[PDB]
Amino acid sequence: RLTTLNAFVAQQLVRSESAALSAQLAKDKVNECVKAQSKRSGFCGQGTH
Amino acid sequence: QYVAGYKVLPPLMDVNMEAAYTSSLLGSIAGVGWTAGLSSFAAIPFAQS
Amino acid sequence: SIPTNFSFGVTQEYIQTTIQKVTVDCKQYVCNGFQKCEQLLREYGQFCSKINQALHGANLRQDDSVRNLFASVKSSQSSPIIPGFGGDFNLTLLEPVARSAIEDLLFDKVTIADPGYMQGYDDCMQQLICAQYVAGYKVLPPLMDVNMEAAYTSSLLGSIAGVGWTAGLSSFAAIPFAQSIFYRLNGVGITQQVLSENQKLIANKFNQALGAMQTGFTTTNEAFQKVQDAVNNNAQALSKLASELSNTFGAISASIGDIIQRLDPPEQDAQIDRLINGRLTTLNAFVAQQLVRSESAALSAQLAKDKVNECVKAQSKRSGFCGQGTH
Amino acid sequence: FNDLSQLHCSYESFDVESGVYSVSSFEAKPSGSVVEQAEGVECDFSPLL
Amino acid sequence: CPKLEFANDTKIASQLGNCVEYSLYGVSGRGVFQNCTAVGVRQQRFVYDAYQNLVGYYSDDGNYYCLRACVSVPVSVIYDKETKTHATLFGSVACEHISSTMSQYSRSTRSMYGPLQTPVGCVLGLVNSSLFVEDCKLPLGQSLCALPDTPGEMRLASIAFNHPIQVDQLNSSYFKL
Amino acid sequence: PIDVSKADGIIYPQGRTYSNITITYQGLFPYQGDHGDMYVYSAGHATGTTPQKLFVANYSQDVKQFANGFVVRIGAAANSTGTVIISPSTSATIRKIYPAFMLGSSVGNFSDGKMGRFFNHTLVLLPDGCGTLLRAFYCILEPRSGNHCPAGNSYTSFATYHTPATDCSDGNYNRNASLNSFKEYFNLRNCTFMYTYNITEDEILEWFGITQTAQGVHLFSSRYVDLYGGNMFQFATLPVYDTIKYYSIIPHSIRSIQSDRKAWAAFYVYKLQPLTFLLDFSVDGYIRRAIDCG
Ligand SMILES: *[C@@H]1O[C@H](CO)[C@@H](O[C@@H]2O[C@H](CO)[C@@H](O[C@@H]3O[C@H](CO[C@H]4O[C@H](CO)[C@@H](O)[C@H](O)[C@@H]4O)[C@@H](O)[C@H](O[C@H]4O[C@H](CO)[C@@H](O)[C@H](O)[C@@H]4O)[C@@H]3O)[C@H](O)[C@H]2NC(C)=O)[C@H](O)[C@H]1NC(C)=O
Ligand SMILES: *[C@@H]1O[C@H](CO)[C@@H](O[C@@H]2O[C@H](CO)[C@@H](O)[C@H](O)[C@H]2NC(C)=O)[C@H](O)[C@H]1NC(C)=O
Ligand SMILES: *[C@@H]1O[C@H](CO)[C@@H](O[C@@H]2O[C@H](CO)[C@@H](O)[C@H](O)[C@H]2NC(C)=O)[C@H](O)[C@H]1NC(C)=O
Ligand SMILES: *[C@@H]1O[C@H](CO[C@@H]2O[C@@H](C)[C@@H](O)[C@@H](O)[C@@H]2O)[C@@H](O)[C@H](O)[C@H]1NC(C)=O
Ligand SMILES: *[C@@H]1O[C@H](CO[C@@H]2O[C@@H](C)[C@@H](O)[C@@H](O)[C@@H]2O)[C@@H](O)[C@H](O)[C@H]1NC(C)=O
Ligand SMILES: *[C@@H]1O[C@H](CO)[C@@H](O)[C@H](O)[C@H]1NC(C)=O
Ligand SMILES: *[C@@H]1O[C@H](CO)[C@@H](O)[C@H](O)[C@H]1NC(C)=O
Ligand SMILES: *[C@@H]1O[C@H](CO)[C@@H](O)[C@H](O)[C@H]1NC(C)=O
Ligand SMILES: *[C@@H]1O[C@H](CO)[C@@H](O)[C@H](O)[C@H]1NC(C)=O
Repeated sequence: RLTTLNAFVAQQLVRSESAALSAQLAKDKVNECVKAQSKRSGFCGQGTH
Repeated sequence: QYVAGYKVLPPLMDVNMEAAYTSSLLGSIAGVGWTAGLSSFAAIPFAQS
Repeated sequence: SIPTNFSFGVTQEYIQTTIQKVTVDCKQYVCNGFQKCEQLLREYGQFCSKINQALHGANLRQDDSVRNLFASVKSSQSSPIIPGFGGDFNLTLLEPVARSAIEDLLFDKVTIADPGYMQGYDDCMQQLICAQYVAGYKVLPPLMDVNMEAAYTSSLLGSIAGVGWTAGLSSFAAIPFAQSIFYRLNGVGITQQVLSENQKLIANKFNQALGAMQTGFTTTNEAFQKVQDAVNNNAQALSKLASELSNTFGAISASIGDIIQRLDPPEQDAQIDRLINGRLTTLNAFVAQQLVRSESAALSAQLAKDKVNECVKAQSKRSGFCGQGTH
Repeated sequence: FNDLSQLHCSYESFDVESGVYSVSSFEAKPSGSVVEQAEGVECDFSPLL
Repeated sequence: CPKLEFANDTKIASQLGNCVEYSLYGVSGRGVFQNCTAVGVRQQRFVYDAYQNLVGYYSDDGNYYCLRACVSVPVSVIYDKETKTHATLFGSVACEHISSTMSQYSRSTRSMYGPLQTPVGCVLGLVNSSLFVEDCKLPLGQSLCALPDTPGEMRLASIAFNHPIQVDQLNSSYFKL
Repeated sequence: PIDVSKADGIIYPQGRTYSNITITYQGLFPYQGDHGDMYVYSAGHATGTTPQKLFVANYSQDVKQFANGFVVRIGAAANSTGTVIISPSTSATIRKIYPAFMLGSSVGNFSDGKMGRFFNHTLVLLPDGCGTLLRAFYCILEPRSGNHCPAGNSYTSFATYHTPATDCSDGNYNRNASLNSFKEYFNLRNCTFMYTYNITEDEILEWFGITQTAQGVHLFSSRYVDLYGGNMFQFATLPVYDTIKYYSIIPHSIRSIQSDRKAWAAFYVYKLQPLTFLLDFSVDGYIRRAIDCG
């Protein structure tokens, strides 16, 4: 049971770090091409955003 | 939620907080994205935006 | 809706670019210098070799990350920094006096133990500082001496007034800082008349805004908390190695010498073998943790390079990319 | 024979790349021993003798 | 525990400040003793840290002494390809240890050479140089680098700073572009 | 109730001390804030200068399991004054006292059927001579068959009669008067470790601890090592033969005079069980703060 719990802790920390980095990317997207009209090609929308 | 032993924590924000935030963003995106600089708010009707 | 009053908001950010370079002699830690222990370790063989490979590769890759970040951040042309820099704006707390004063206060207010770079051997003869050899593991110094960082920061501070006046980095425009901040504040939607008539009030606002963070170093600072968390992460990573010798992994003692001077040889062979297995498992887990931390440090170093290349040498127009409000 | 022999056998080859490499730290020889703590009272062997 | 004859071999003051293998009546280990102020409970006679490691001992002869470990030299090597050249570094330690008290396998010879003191410790196999290198390929530590030749030797140079192109700042209304 | 944060009654580690560190440690402790097992010592009846028939409780009729030993705080009273226990109309200055413990492994009934008779060897810890004497012996007792005697008629309990007017004079100390009081009710044989402990007397609260392990019966005290503090410390390991199952106390009374009855401190008893405690070891090695887990 302790080995199972330790593996659960490891995968939980990995998933939490991945989710935090993806949330930082989401914050960048929402203050980049949501509050304003971007000109970057395909950064957040296929075709001309 | 009890029989295994883990407790699923409640989310940090309410559904109503999510609704208020999304409403504020949907109100802002009509006006902000016409002239750069985030000091002034520019609530133009959506068609002219 | 249009604002009337305004201030200069200060935002403190921390990016961890590189964790502390650490290596450990495998059989020195695991065996602790006993001959029958070493003979009982030789059948595993290449395990120490492969963990040395992993640590050396991680250290060299972090060296490449440090060199890349500190070579890309180097400005092509800069200006010397003297007392009286910036004119009416009192940014002299960022003037070097070598190390800057804000870095002196930052290093003062965080718990740092130097790993005895001069006489750590003597610091164990007559004084973590001494526990680096109790289990036995090296702590490598960083890739460049503190004066190199001082030169890089001084060059970038001398060039930050001059790079951002025209697109393209071929020219250099080392303007006095007053006209620099006048044009930078004019470009973000301020008419030239009000800045031309109200230099003194905005200068005083700038001075109090910069002076507000001098006493601000406490728990309330997010970046100071992240600095403490990174230093504590390094400390607990070293303490994980420094504390596993107490564990026996089912043995009757924590000392290999006590085992070799205490027990019947055939049973102490099994005891030593279980010690070998436990210590090697701990080292393998530490290798995996070091690799994960190295990956995170490399990604954060890339992000730091992008951030210092976008909204330091130039005035970024992205809303809140690296600073809340209009940067 | 020497540290370079161990470094060659660590890479399982006769050719290694240049650079800095951690090698087995040696240990200084002990200079003696100390044997003293609270004793000086002899155990009872008179009914045995 | 048993007893032996002492005279002056097993006294703490006799072997003070040296690496000795202590056997204190059921406490066996190795370390260096040193004079310290009396800390802890006198009667228990054994002070420990949070890691169950002995910190010091209350002497019957005198009082509390500290003991840390039998600290010795950690060794790193630098080796160059295509030129069979190598040198040894002893980190964070002054040029104070020589070939007398060795362990492990053996050590190599360079040529027959003073031990160079450096901010990263004491280095054998190097020579001083008033040279500056901005493109170092063997990052030794801090701002120190190893430079080869093209049977030469191994040089120790300082990792310099690529000084940027300086420009002058004006206090007038004109500008230096 | 014991406040572990106030550092009241915490057994020290038996062989190793520490310094200035907050460390978790697996030891033997009582539970937090236990209200104890109050037994009080009161003087007997007195008319003028005549010590009359004594005045004691029913402590001897009840027995408890030894479990993992117990601690006793002494002078939980501390310099004070209070009402005379036998005569509530009078109040006197409280003076500390030490209790006597009867320790064994077998129970039975007395001649009259009163429960409390012990077979075989028993360990008796008897204080004597104004508290300066600490006799202790794992020896054999037999009852006596006289008047008010344990194997005889008109018997309710056995106690200690103590005349400080004849015992607590300067010097002399009546040459173990309380052991002769002990011999007034019992007969004593097959003895083991007679042990003497010269101590001084004061009015400062202290601690005694008793347990048994494979070494033997372990006795702990504050007195020798920590007078002015309150920390607990090993001092004796008596070589007992058998593991202890059961214990009781010996009631004590005082043959004082009527006009000069003196108040006596009531000790507290707390049982011991293994727990894990976080201890804040100070610089000097003493314990001044500790917290629990259970
Ligand atoms: C009932 O009656 C007796 C009779 O006097 C009282 O005894 C006195 O007890 C107090 C309490 O200890 C003595 O006061 C002194 O306190 C000093 C403070 O110690 C600090 O540091 C220690 C160590 O960490 C802590 O444990 C402690 O809590 C304090 O934080 C001590 O330094 C004193 O020890 C010194 O005493 C004298 C000088 O006072 C020296 O000659 C000694 O060598 C020693 O260094 C002492 O503990 C007081 O001294 C006692 N009186 C006498 C005459 O000795 C009882 O306290 C009283 N009961 C009460 C009042 O409740
Ligand atoms: C410029 O800023 C620096 C940094 O705060 C000032 O130096 C300190 O200022 C405080 C009060 O503002 C004084 O109490 C300290 O004694 C100053 N330090 C030293 C070493 O003197 C400096 O005064 C500021 N200068 C101006 C003109 O505003
Ligand atoms: C015992 O440990 C404490 C905890 O660190 C030490 O207290 C620190 O002492 C230094 C020096 O006076 C202060 O700068 C710190 O602020 C203190 N820390 C705290 C949390 O108060 C104490 O010095 C140690 N005692 C000894 C003798 O070393
Ligand atoms: C240690 O030596 C003491 C003599 O004075 C000391 O001098 C130096 C070495 C410092 O340690 C300083 O703090 C002292 O004042 C003796 O008084 C002391 O007993 C010695 N310690 C022992 C024998 O354990
Ligand atoms: C190697 O040379 C370094 C250069 O420093 C300068 O030159 C020497 C001769 C000294 O005068 C020194 O004070 C100067 O700053 C020295 O720093 C270094 O110590 C030299 N190496 C040794 C082993 O002496
Ligand atoms: C702006 O704010 C400052 C302090 O926050 C105040 O002293 C000043 O009077 C304000 N000015 C205006 C025009 O509101
Ligand atoms: C213990 O007591 C019982 C009951 O009186 C008796 O039968 C037995 O012989 C005693 N044993 C010893 C060793 O005293
Ligand atoms: C010791 O015990 C035995 C058994 O009960 C008894 O016969 C003997 O008299 C005792 N010894 C003494 C000195 O009383
Ligand atoms: C106890 O004190 C008395 C009085 O002087 C002395 O004769 C005796 O030897 C002492 N005993 C011990 C064990 O110290």
